[PDB]
Amino acid sequence: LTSARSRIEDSDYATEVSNMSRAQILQQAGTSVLAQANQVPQNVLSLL
Amino acid sequence: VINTNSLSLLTQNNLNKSQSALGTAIERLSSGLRINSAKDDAAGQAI
Repeated sequence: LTSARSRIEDSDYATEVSNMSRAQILQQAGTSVLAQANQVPQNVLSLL
Repeated sequence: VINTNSLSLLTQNNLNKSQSALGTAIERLSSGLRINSAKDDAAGQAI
């Protein structure tokens, strides 16, 4: 029963690490992208 | 001559299109995916 519960309950180190890595990459991207997105209307006005 | 700035009307064409490419690239990077709506690739979306 202990083995069965462990298998049903525990999580996979590898899968979860991969997901964490992907999400971190996404976070970096999105942060930079938002910065630039704000910058873009700013240069629109600047050129105004 | 005086009345109409056909040249400026022509220039206006160039900003949007490029901006549409800009937005496509921006959203692609933010999502992390090439295909973000079936418009871009229906077949890939389904697959």
